[PDB]
Amino acid sequence: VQPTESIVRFPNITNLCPFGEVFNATRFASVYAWNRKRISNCVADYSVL
Amino acid sequence: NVVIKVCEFQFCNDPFNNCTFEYVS
Ligand SMILES: *[C@@H]1O[C@H](CO)[C@@H](O[C@@H]2O[C@H](CO)[C@@H](O[C@@H]3O[C@H](CO)[C@@H](O)[C@H](O)[C@@H]3O)[C@H](O)[C@H]2NC(C)=O)[C@H](O)[C@H]1NC(C)=O
Ligand SMILES: *[C@@H]1O[C@H](CO)[C@@H](O)[C@H](O)[C@H]1NC(C)=O
Repeated sequence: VQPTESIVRFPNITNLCPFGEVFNATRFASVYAWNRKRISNCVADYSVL
Repeated sequence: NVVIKVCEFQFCNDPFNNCTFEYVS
């Protein structure tokens, strides 16, 4: 019997990346004083970008 | 709950930087 389709499963998405705050910051950093943080242990939803 | 952190802590004997992860159970 041949496999009739392919099924793919993973846990639910959770804990999105802080990009959602970064690109909504009205206080966005001046280039003479640029600022950063490590996005880690997160769902990097780059498809939304 | 169980609390977990990974900083460069200055607390050589008791608390009573570099915090690249945190978690709570
Ligand atoms: C920065 O914040 C904005 C605003 O929250 C984020 O983008 C926008 O997010 C809203 C939901 O909060 C989206 O609205 C929904 O869109 C669907 C699909 O068209 C529609 O059916 C719903 O009724 C509702 O309008 C919106 O599409 C989305 N995009 C834009 C351009 O407004 C944004 O994701 C945050 N920045 C980052 C990098 O995450
Ligand atoms: C840890 O802190 C020191 C002093 O602030 C800094 O030089 C170093 O680059 C930091 N490293 C990380 C991974 O945060």
